[PDB]
Amino acid sequence: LPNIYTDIEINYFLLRRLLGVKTDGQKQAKVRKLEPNEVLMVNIGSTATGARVVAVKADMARLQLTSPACTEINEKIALSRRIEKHWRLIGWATIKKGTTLE
Amino acid sequence: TLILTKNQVLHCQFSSWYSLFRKLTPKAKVIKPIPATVLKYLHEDSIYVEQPAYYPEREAIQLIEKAIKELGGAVVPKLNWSTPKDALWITTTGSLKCTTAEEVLLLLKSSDFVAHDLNHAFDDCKDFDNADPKDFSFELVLKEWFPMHASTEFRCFVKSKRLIAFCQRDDNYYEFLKENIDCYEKLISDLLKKLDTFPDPDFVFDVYIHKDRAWLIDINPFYPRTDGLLFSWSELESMNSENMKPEIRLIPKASEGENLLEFAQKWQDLTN
Repeated sequence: LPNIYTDIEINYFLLRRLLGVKTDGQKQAKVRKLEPNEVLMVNIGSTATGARVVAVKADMARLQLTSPACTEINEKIALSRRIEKHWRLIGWATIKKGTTLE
Repeated sequence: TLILTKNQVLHCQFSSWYSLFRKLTPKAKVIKPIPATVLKYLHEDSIYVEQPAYYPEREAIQLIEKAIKELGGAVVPKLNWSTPKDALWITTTGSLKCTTAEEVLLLLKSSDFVAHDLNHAFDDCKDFDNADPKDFSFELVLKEWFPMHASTEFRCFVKSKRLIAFCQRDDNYYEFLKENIDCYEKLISDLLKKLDTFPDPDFVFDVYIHKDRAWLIDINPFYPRTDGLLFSWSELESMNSENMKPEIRLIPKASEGENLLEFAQKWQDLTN
């Protein structure tokens, strides 16, 4: 069931701290609550698109993409955030609902 | 063994060379120094949009928008050197085109090239110590957008004011290039003549040929930090800066006439 989605509703989960092991032995920065009106980078298959966070409930959030993406419902997604001028992986998700262009 | 210097980077700053070759490069507007609010926002982590979180002052978004509509509604943003070519995924149409101030910020904020310009500008300088950079200020460059065909873009290499080599900027094969390649070689060589006022004897200039006109796009140092593309940097070093003809490298891929035109040249080998 593949379609061209403009906005997607995702079931997500975040990492507690960023990936990596600091040489001084200090803990990696704690990944913060995904806030609305933040533009993340979403990896929806081959597609690397930007997505604006319009709302958050708990383990659910609605995202308004920057340009339309080709996916199916229940596709696995990778959430990323601009941290110290790097696209750092913050968490993952599954598309549960999505609004098409047509 | 070639090296990078403090002034080689300074001269490559958009303002530093645009001033010199205005007539040779397509329309742009330079806001220098960059508005503090825009810089402040640029350094914040994550991309916050207004549509407890910092966003540039109404004054700045009005000034950027003023420049945009003065450049005919669409623009391509940049800082002192690097274009956000890596961030086309964040854009609404997959190009560097920017109609709104938000579109501009979105591009600059999510670009690694723009980020390099902000905290890695002098990371290879022997003359400078990256501790905290003279009478230097960051700038927001807004170039008037136009449909630019990536086929007729070339990277041109210059050692001791002589054209060393030049290559295709794209990575796709275009059959019509080998047809006009001798005329481009003339166009790009004739443009370098006009780049005599440039302060460094060794540099790399980007060019865009449209309607028998070789347009200047950028200038980057003659240092491996700047991508050598189809040429290796050790190849570019091992090259005569006193040889009359430059090396050309295009991306690799009939009639009785063609076939025997080839014979005529294959016969011309046996001779000289």
